Amino acid sequence: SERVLSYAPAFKSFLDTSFFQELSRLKLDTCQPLTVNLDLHNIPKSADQVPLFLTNRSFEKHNNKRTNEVPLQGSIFNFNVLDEFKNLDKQLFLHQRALECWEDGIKDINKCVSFVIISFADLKKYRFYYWLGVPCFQRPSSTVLHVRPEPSLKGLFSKCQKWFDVNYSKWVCILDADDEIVNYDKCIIRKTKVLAIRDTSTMENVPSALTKNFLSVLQYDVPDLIDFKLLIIRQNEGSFALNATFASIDPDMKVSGWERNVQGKLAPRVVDLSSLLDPLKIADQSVDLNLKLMKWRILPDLNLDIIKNTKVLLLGAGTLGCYVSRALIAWGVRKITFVDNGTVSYSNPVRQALYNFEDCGKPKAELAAASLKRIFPLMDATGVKLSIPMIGHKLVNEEAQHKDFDRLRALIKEHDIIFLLVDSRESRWLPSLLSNIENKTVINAALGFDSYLVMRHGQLGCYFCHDVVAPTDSLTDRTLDQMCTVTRPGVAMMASSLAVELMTSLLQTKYSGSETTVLGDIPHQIRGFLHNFSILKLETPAYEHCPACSPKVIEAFTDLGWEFVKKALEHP
Amino acid sequence: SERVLSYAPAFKSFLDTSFFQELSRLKLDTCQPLTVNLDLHNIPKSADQVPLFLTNRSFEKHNNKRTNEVPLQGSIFNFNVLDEFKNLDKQLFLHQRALECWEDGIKDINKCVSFVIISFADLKKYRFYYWLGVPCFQRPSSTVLHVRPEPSLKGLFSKCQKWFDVNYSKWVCILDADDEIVNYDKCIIRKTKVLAIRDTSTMENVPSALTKNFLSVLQYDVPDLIDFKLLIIRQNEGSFALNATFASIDPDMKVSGWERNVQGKLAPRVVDLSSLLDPLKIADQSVDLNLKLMKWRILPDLNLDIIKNTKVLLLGAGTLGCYVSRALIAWGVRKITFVDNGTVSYSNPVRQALYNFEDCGKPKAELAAASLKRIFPLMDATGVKLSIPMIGHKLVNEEAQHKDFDRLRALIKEHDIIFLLVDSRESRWLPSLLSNIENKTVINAALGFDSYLVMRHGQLGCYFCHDVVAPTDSLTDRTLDQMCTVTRPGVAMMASSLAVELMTSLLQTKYSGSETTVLGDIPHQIRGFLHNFSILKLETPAYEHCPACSPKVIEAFTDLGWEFVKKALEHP
Ligand SMILES: [Zn+2]
Ligand SMILES: [Zn+2]
Ligand SMILES: [Zn+2]
Ligand SMILES: [Zn+2]
Repeated sequence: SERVLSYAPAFKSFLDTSFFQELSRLKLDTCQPLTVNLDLHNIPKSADQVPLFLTNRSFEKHNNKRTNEVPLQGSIFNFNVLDEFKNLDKQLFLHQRALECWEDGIKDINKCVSFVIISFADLKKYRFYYWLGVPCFQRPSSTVLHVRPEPSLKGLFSKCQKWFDVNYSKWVCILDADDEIVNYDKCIIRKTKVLAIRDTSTMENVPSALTKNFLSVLQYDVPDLIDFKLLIIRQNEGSFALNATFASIDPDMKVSGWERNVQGKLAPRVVDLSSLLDPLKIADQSVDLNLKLMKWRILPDLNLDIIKNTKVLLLGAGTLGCYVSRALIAWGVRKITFVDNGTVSYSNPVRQALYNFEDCGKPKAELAAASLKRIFPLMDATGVKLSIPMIGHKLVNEEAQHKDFDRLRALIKEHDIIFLLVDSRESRWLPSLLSNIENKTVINAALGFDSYLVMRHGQLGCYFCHDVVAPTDSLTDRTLDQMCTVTRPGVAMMASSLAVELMTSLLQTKYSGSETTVLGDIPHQIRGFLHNFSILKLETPAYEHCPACSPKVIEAFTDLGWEFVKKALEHP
Repeated sequence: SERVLSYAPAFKSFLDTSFFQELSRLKLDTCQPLTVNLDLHNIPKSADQVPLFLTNRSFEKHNNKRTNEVPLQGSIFNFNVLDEFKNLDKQLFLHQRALECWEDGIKDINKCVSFVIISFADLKKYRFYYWLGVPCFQRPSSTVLHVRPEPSLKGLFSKCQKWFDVNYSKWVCILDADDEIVNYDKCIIRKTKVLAIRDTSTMENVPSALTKNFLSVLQYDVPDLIDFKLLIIRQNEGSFALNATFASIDPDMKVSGWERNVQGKLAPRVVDLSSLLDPLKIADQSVDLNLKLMKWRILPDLNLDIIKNTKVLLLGAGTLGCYVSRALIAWGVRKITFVDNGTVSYSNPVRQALYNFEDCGKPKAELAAASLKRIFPLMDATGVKLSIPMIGHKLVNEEAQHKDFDRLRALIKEHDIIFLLVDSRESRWLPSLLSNIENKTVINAALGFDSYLVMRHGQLGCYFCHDVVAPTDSLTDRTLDQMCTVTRPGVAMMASSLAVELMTSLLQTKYSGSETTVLGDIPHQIRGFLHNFSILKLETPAYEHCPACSPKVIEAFTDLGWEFVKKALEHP
């Protein structure tokens, strides 16, 4: 019938986000008093111990217990150096606590219960390292306790239950000579022989480890008392009566109490609250949902990931470059590389939607990238100050220009879609070929005072296959891609959006037996005119003698390379 | 034949922009030594005196005269308080200088010549106040000088001309007993009786006022010499010989020398160099030229002033509001007022092209205006946090909402074009009527996942005359102006540009007997579809029973006002 009384952890930590917020608020503005209000009635049939709830107020003085709650004093030790936290004598620490409890207990048996929390806060990463500890001392370490059940005394139990509900600051109670529940008193128990403990465990026939504390104080007070009655009082039906006797096996005080982590080991717990408190992360969240939500309610078949993971290289950080990067960004695109040789001029901000008056004279390409990062910090924006050599132009400083030719490839290579947003025909050649030799989709945007042209490179013709504008054409029409950057402002806005929206329809899977996708058509060329508010979709076939995508041309570059590129550039 | 020798100002100031730049560079990083190199050979037949050129180096130690140039020492007195400059004893100041020259002259007759500059610099306004002074002392003030011509001695003159070209630090020379040009020497002149002066004037028969200085030193040295020969040597052909005699009329020293200003009076000169050195002004300049230049080479008949002076009120500072304000700005528009009640949310920057991650949670409308001012400081951008009440909605807090109704009028009134850039049909009503009751052009922009609608209010129908979308319509089509703000990003960009470009074609004079202008058509409604990349221009007539522009409706508001507006809002 007999057995050795075994125990169960006294509490279970539940640290709320608010707790960690207060902890931070305090670290920016090394021991801290904490108070919690326990509720030994509200206990889930699923838990093993009274839950210890910690929030932004456990830090406060005035907490407001509810009828029947048990106030429990505690503290938190914060560490600034992560190494110090890690390198702390966990054992000596809990021992230094248990001692404090032992000192209070021998004075008032009802003050040897408490909890402690050691923690290191990584405010920048929003990580939080903590460890809850409940000082549980057993002295002497040799003195164990033999016990044997006693059939229930629902009467006695109900008595103690009420007493503990009322006497909210007491953990122990006993019977007087008239058998009435009263505060623990050494010379009384010494005769009445009954000890009732407010248990914080639900583990069948297994009391809270805090029982050890009280028995240690009991032994100290009544050295001779060796046989008594233990009552483990629980606020429900598990209260049980025990016939106790104090054994001994071989002053030494063993201490335990550290709480087991989520995984189940005796180590610190680490909580990463960045996805909740990082304004940057909360932001990124919404940018995502806008699209997720868009897809979900209107076009569930739309592929967002594809668009998001497309690495876009923009050749030209001017009017087009800014409006284009803008649209891409709202489509989810996270990798954008700006390539522009110029600097921000006085007349640029009002036209090129990425600059300010303050950043004039500064290197343009690198500023566009910085600009995107201000809109969305998570963007992987970059700026390269590189110049694309033009056709029919005497080569200058061939060495540095040769490098420029090499660097332009490394870029057209590490990227998926290539946006050609330059000024004149002359700067579209080198990049258009390289892109072809490297198998990369190319989308061209050209401006004209009145109109614009948007088109893609493959068979489908390219920009140099057939001429776009004829000579026997309108004055305000022949201005297309004619180094005409100043135009009716609306041109660039439209040209840009269509270029980006063409890239996304095009990035979607095509319906078998049709030239459309879930987002619509996928034209070869688009042409808009402002004077009459119109658009045209023309398609042109690869031309055999194109000075750019023609088989002979590709061959040339393939066999000779720079030597050919060079000659091709100077040839007038 | 005789006469009293009259004089002419010794110099003429020419302060170069560089001079004022150095002056500033020094004020940010109270007397200052200046050195100038005169050129008595290079003298325009149009000027009266040797020009005194001051530049960023007159401040320097090592200036480098050219052969024949005459180095002239001088100084500048800078004042920080404009009042002190104004309240300076101009007279006592020049007198305190003349004295310094007199002290040097009695030691070396060739050191009594110099210039001075008093100045107050207004660095923030780029204004510069200065006054050049050439100390010219006449002592005694009573002793004038009677003179009579002597026919030329081209021989003697050439002699002195050469001597002064060589002896660049001397202003005076004389003849020795062997009649050879030598440095002035009291006991020698006292016998030779000839004084040759390096003149800085071109005024026929009228020497530089500096002549007075030398004669004052001459009188001091040779009190008895009363009859001598004066030679005014000029580096050209005006050199003349004079028979001189020292008269007297009633130690007193009169001082003169201050230079006459541009207008012709004896006061300070003020130069405003802002249109040159104000980066803000230099900027505004170019923003202007881009358009000026655009017009000039491509469309000389385009009216820019009209567009520039149009006061635009944008109702809604969201996706549309930002892209719209952007386009207007590139067209020259300087008055833009944003009206939006919301604040910048996390998911806004990547979509609404005027905000940043940093300005989230901040009042949206006021931030849009601040945003424009960063692009172009001269913009007259403003933000009003006002909410437009919606149709079919229980009135809430009627007082504050009544004010909102009044304030919305004061705005629709002080502005010329009204851009209605809201979310749903419900918020287009109140502003659409008020705009009609106040005779203001209204341009509507509505978004739909796939499409958009842009149109203007007059007869021509309005937004509420006939419905835009039908029920028996496409799913992705019925989303138009349906509180659908998240859409394919390209929609807003296009919708916006077309709205702004429609406003400008529309702001131009119409060709008699046609519905076009120099910029093209002027549609009533424009409609774009992204899935197929198309546009449509439809026109609709004012509908007799429109709940907004119908005669009965206008009447109602006209006679009853708020009472009617209120009932109209709640009516479901
Ligand atoms: Zn006692
Ligand atoms: Zn081709
Ligand atoms: Zn002498
Ligand atoms: Zn109507």
